[PDB]
Amino acid sequence: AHKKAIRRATVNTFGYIAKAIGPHDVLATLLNNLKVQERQNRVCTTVAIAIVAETCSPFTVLPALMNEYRVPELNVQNGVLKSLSFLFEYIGEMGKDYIYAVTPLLEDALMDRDLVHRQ
Amino acid sequence: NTQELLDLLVKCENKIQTRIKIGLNSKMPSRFPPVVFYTPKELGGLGMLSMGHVLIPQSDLRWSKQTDVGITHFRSGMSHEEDQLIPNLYRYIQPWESEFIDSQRVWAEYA
Amino acid sequence: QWENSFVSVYSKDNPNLLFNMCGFECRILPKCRTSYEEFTHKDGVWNLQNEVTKER
Amino acid sequence: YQPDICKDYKETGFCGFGDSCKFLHDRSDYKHGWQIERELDEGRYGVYE
Amino acid sequence: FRRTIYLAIQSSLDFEECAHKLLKMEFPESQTKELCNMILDCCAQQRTYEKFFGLLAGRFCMLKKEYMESFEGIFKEQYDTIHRLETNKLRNVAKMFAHLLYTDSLPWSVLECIKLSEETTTSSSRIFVKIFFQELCEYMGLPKLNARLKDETLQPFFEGLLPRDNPRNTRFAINFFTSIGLGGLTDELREHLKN
Amino acid sequence: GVWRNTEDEILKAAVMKYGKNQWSRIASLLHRKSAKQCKARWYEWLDPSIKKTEWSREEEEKLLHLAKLMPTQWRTIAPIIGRTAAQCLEHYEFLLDKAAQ
Amino acid sequence: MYNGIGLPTPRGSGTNGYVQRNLSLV
Amino acid sequence: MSFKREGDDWSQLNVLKKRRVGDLLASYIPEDEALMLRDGRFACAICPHRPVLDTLAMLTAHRAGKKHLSSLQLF
RNA sequence: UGUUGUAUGAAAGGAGAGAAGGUUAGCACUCCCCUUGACAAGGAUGGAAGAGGCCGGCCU
RNA sequence: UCGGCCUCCGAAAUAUCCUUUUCUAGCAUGUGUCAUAUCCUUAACUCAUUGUCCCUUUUUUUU
Ligand SMILES: [K+]
Ligand SMILES: [K+]
Ligand SMILES: [Mg+2]
Ligand SMILES: [Mg+2]
Ligand SMILES: [Mg+2]
Ligand SMILES: [Mg+2]
Ligand SMILES: [Zn+2]
Ligand SMILES: [Zn+2]
Repeated sequence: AHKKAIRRATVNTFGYIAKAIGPHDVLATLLNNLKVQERQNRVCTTVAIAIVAETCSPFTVLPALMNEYRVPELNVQNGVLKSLSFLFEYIGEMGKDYIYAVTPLLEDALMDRDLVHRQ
Repeated sequence: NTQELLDLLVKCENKIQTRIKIGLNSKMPSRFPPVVFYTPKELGGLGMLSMGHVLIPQSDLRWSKQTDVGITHFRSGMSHEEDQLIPNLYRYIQPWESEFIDSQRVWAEYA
Repeated sequence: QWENSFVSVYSKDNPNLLFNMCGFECRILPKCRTSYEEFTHKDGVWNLQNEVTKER
Repeated sequence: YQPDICKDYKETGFCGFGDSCKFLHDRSDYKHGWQIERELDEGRYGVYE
Repeated sequence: FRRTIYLAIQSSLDFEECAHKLLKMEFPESQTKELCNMILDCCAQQRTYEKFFGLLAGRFCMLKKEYMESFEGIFKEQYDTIHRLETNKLRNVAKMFAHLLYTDSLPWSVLECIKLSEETTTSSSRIFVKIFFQELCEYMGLPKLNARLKDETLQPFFEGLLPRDNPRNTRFAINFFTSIGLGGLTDELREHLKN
Repeated sequence: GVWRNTEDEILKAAVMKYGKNQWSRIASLLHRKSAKQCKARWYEWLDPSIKKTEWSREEEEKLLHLAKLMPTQWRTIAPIIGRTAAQCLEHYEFLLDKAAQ
Repeated sequence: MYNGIGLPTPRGSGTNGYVQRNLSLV
Repeated sequence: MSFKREGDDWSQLNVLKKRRVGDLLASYIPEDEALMLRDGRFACAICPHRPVLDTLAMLTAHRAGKKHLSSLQLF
């Protein structure tokens, strides 16, 4: 959608649904959506991954999201990094529990050849 | 003036109505009185224009092949309820001779 | 092609003149050749007028 | 007793025929009449309240 | 009754069937004055004059004498009240009565209704007679219309139409037929003005 | 609309795999190209039998003679010379400019 | 087909084939 | 949508198109010539400086180019 | 002085309906059936297989 | 002189198959670089707007 309010209502709805059918069924769908070419789809999918991650605590959606970083496609790898960015912004102080988990992922990304991976 | 056409038009009007009745899985004439076909679309009908409810003019075959004789009999044309008289499309059209006469007169007056 | 054409003759033996213009079949019968000098009057019969003497 | 419902439209909300579907596009799932009758005969109509 | 005549006209494509359908219903004779009247009114509603109505009326005039007499009555009735009509309806009634006159379905006797003077005729009446004679001329031609218009057996009828008594009316009718385009009909009047 | 570099590469490879009677299958590989545009691009420009070399003296002489013969009919002329009709056309105009000087 | 008038069969005509004489003959 | 399919997911169809273009163009590139990177990009293994190209369409268009052909004949 | 002498449909739980991009139309070849009064027509085009050589495997 | 056609059923559309019970059906046995396109990507990038421009002619609503 072109209107932004439709997009942020849509992202919210993903967190509410994941409270009912569970984060894994929701999360597999959202992770599959990162292969799309257009950036507006992917940025919003990224925000929705963080939304669910926050509402259903991050130990549930972390393993699958970190596993998706190994997929050999550029947009997927930028996508997982982008949703971690939103995730740490959302969880705040509660993110001291997972900083040791995602430190090696980030140092892999900061050594990367692609500049975007670094930004 | 062409009787072949008048026969063909009666056949064709009946084929269109019968195809609509086939589409409804029934051909019984009383479920489909002509009101459902002839009524205009502004009242919910199909609105078909009529040409086949005329009486078809006829004369004896052996002489009418041989020369032009007078109309002595009529055949029926499409069935209708005998008190009702469906309008004819031909009536609401001016003939060409009428139109040519009128045309020159109107243009002459405009000048 | 003779087969796709039609040639009509008006003469002292043939009273009618037949032809086929745009989608119409036309037959001209002049009044001098009609029996009893009578005109049929119905639709589909044009009455042709001589321009000079104003006569049908 | 034949309800003539589009089965795909009723279950999923999607039909491959579209406007050409010759069954009903309606999504309600109430019981059929014979089902109500079998529950009334067996005594299982409202017993779970 | 007016409705069923009108639906019978509109349902029939040819004039022959229209007459057949009207005859088959077998109205009493007391109705006939209205029926003829209705056939005229339907004719007036058209855009242009259509030969159908002239032929239908003529066939009724040939079937029985009742219809012919009834149309003779309607000519006088209509000409009295011509000013009520709109101009199209006026033109169609004029062409229809010219058709009945030309094919001799109707006697020329009816033409004694028309009386030409400055004070006798209204403006619409003057237009009616214009279209009527302009049309009769077009069907017959000037020599034929002259031959029939001056005739010994029809001498009494046309005297209102060709006014010999008053010089002022004679000059009026001469001018009238001249401005139409039927100057030739005036010539015997012109002599009567000279004498 | 116009033909990129990568689109031409896809089109050459796809003709090499699917042949020359399946332009609907080849159109599915490209972006916003229809089957007719794929075919036209192949025969106009991308076909290997199209010769993109310089014109010989013989080939030019046949061009000038046949253009006198049947004027403006380049599809009829073009297989007799063995160039594309567009190629034949622009080289004719080149020689006419050259003869004007 | 009485008196050389009418359809030899009314079948496929679209009509019942009733024939009456013209009442407006002179 | 089970009995007769309804609609189409144009984003996932575009993903499929990218795969089919990749398979097609890859079958004409021998395995030594191209090296696939960690992120799905491709390097040319002929050319000594290993240029890295984003798609296989770009790798094919590169292998057409004159810099590659000169670097090819030395190897 | 018993037992595997089998099948149909339904319910519950699962799988998911041909076409070398997508959506699909069918008619058959063999042998396996079902509806049918069938020398007809349907049952997803009814379903299921379909290149050659050697001993499920190997080679073109 | 007479002249009066028909009326309906199913199939080709909501599959099919497997597993466990339930109902029923049917059986059968047993001492780097200039200058140009393109491709890819980035930024929760946006989806029209109404907010005294009154400025100007020798120009000024009459007891
Ligand atoms: K078969
Ligand atoms: K099929
Ligand atoms: Mg079959
Ligand atoms: Mg089908
Ligand atoms: Mg079928
Ligand atoms: Mg079939
Ligand atoms: Zn449906
Ligand atoms: Zn290279």
